[PDB]
Amino acid sequence: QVQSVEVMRDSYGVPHVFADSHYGLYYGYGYAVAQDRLFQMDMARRSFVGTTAAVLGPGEQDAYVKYDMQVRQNFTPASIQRQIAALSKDERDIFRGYADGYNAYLEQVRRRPELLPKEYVDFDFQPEPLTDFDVVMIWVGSMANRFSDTNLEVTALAMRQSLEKQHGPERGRALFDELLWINDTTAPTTVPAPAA
Amino acid sequence: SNLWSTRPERVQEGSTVLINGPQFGWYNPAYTYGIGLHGAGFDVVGNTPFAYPIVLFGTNSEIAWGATAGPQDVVDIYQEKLNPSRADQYWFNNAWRTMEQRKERIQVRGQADREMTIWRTVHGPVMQFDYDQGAAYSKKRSWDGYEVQSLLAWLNVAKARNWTEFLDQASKMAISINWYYADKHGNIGYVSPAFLPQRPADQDIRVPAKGDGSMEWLGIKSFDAIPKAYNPPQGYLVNWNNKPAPDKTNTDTYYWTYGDRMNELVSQYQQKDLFSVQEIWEFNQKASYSDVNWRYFRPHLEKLAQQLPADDSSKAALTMLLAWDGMEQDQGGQNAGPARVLFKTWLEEMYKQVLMPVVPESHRAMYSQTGFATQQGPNPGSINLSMGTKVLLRALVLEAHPDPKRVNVFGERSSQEIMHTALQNAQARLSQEQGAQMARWTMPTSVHRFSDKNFTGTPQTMPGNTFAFTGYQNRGTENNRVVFDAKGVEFCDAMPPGQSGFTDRNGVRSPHYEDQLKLYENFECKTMDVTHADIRRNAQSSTMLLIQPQP
Ligand SMILES: [Ca+2]
Repeated sequence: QVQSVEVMRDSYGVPHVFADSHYGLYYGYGYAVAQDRLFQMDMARRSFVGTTAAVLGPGEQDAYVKYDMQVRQNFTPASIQRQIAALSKDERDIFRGYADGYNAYLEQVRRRPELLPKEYVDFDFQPEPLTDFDVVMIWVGSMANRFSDTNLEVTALAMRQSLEKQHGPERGRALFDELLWINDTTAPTTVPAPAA
Repeated sequence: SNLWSTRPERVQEGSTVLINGPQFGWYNPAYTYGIGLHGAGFDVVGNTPFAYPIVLFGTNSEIAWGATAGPQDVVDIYQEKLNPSRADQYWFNNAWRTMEQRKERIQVRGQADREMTIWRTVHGPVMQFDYDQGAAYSKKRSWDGYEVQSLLAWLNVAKARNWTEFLDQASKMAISINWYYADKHGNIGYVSPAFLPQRPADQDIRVPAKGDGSMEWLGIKSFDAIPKAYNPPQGYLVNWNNKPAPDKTNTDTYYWTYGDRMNELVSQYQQKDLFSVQEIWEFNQKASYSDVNWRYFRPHLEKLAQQLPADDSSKAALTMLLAWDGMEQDQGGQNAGPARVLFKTWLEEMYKQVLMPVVPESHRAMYSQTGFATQQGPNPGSINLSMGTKVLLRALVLEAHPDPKRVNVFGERSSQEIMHTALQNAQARLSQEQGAQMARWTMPTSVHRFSDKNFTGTPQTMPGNTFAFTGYQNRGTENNRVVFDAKGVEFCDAMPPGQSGFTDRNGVRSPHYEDQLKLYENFECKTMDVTHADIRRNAQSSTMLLIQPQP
């Protein structure tokens, strides 16, 4: 298995990758991302894996170390580990090619210090290579871990409890149904045509 | 996040238009990365957040797709009694069950490593411990164990050529997410795929279920429970963070009412019979500035003004407000109109004697916030309507249609009695500090901002590296448009500021660092090359890489 990938830049600087395999298509893709957003992606990955405090912090008031643990609560590393491994070679190549491609340019900045982003010197730390685990983590961390893990159940219950001690338990839940409603008014708007 | 897609029935130039506006908030460098993947079966073009392997917003000359937030309850929390003796042992069924434990190592720069322990029950990880109440709250996800399956299923919409293949890939999705469909033939669709749990009828969706094993899910709903809207009689589909389907309930986190921001986009379809692609692209400008909650209080404020004695009832305020459109036009910093200042302060006075006494003080702020943007930070992104504005709106419905079992927030008062007082209180509030001259009523205009860090608080760049607007626009973090014509397809986006967050160590920036900030401000589009001939012809810089993928 030997091939070639070409990364093309348009008038606005967006890459167009041409390859014959899954590995190559994301090797070039991961490669171009390292050129445009080396520090952002490093800090994105560290945010969703929970290694922010490792480079900066803690603080001001132990905020970094307080999130690194907090993110560890919201993801079980063993579950994702076996999930990735079960994938077929072709499906595994998307994450491997991406990680290997991102590191391809990342080892140029280790050899050519002139290509190092200003952020690394100002923050006084080194760029770290990316793994296929880290690639998946960026999604489930800012994809289904930000827009799909959203929950306000505990604070909704704490509302009932506070109301039930000042108005409850007869009129404590009646005001609770007005503030938070199980089902919406039926008057609201829906994107899917409601029998109309 | 706002998407609106139309079909040739409604557009003059007979084309399937699909405009999507993802709302994540505005950050520097760009939240989004634009790419084209061509080869190995893949032929896609567009942009995606966090430079995902998946292209979230793109077209492939066969199907244009988009995405907004998923409004479905896939996460239930369970409360369990902890043994007063052994705090590390909960209760499932039918006796005390030992809690699982995994310990984690956190590296800290300059300081020694800190060690934590994460608790997990039969349901999931324990998010909160309450020792004195003797209860721990655990988090159960419906999509747990189906993360990578969701990535690939989302990723393979690129391969999809028709509508029926799109659901074949949407079915595999376990997370809650709104998917939108458009193709070259004039067909538009909408899917909201999620692993929906069959939950017991005893469960109150607002609050946690019981962890004593009495209240447990019965499994996963069949795929017919997922909201599916394909080709509608109206000739358009439009979503702005609202209900997924008529026959749907409110998520523990998402509560809607008849006052919804999507009315600011829908209303424009009812304006004309047939519009051009430029006009549908111009639907955004009328939505970026228009006030979200003004549409619903206007008839209440108008009804008062006309029925009021024009003799001396302070009608001078009501006559300067009703002519005002939701738009927030400003002037070199200061707002041109007194109306938005008075509407803001009126809403706060409506909270002061409406949702102040009834709502507990702890989360009182959750209900008594106004919502819309001010020059002073911070700005989330989507204005929308606060919980207090919503409770006030459906209480008006409750007064109009009394339910004897149900309790009203107005109570001993009419809706207009409080409104009248709140308007006078707002006038007295502006008259007390403000110049006190309706002819000078001004609040400083909202300023659009690009954070030097992601939503988590983690810095993407050196502190201070930010961008500002005039100028605030309530739109997407990025704006893409897809047009289909007998000729072909056209991808039209303009993700600001640029596609390069690279700063040369000296200090100079990449030429494409902000080459997309002036056109986003002006609602202009940048053309993305889609057909190979265009990519071949229009590419300025080409670099070739030689590799061999071996174990
Ligand atoms: Ca829930």
